[PDB]
Amino acid sequence: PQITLWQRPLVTIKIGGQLKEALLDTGADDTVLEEMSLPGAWKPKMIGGIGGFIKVRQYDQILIEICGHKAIGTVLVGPTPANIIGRNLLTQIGCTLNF
Amino acid sequence: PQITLWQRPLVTIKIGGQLKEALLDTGADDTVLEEMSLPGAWKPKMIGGIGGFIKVRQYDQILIEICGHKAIGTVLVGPTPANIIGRNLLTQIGCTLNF
Ligand SMILES: CC(C)c1nc(CN(C)C(=O)N[C@H](C(=O)N[C@@H](Cc2ccccc2)C[C@H](O)[C@H](Cc2ccccc2)NC(=O)OCc2cncs2)C(C)C)cs1
Repeated sequence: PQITLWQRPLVTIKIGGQLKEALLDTGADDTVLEEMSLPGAWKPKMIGGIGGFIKVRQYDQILIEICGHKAIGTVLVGPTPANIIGRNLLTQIGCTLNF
Repeated sequence: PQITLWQRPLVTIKIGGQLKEALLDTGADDTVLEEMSLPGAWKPKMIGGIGGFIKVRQYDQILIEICGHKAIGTVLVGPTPANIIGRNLLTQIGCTLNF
């Protein structure tokens, strides 16, 4: 679909068998989700944004379904104030910015 | 134009007579630019991001030209690690996410 921006671009994602809402975030290189249950191995990593950095857990090759599209990629888990779907995954579902 | 996301969505903006590059950021409610010279009055404000928060200066109704489109709106200036064009201005140039 086409999503205009007067409102936060929140979409429904299914990951690890759970349903969550997250922001389609063109300004994020990576995808970061609030503390959640994920299967597999994971290396600790650190990500930063406005305000500073957060310690997070990097899980590689996770399957995720965004607003209906599937993609596989890296998902970071941590105390993020908001679930963010970053470019690593937006490219996969073929998301583009248009004006 | 249409902008895909394999690379950071950096565009050229002209604001306060100066040229800068900034990120089209659907994940940002507001537009925050690095320490720069702006004319007019401004109230102090505080914004937060992934790693916490930053203190910035809020300037209202600033004219800005993004990748060729003009818009008027609020611009915050501060020690942001990156110039971000948020939804307040992206709506103005008619930007939409499409997949
Ligand atoms: C509380 C919560 C439910 C929400 N609040 C808001 C409102 N807020 C605060 C914002 O929009 N705030 C913006 C912001 O930081 N947005 C963020 C999402 C977010 C929202 C709330 C809390 C934490 C993170 C999302 C933005 O795309 C920023 C922009 C950016 C890029 C480089 C350097 C600095 C900044 N990106 C990131 O923080 O990316 C982190 C990464 C992802 N992959 C790798 S690092 C500011 C720039 C204005 C939306 S959702």
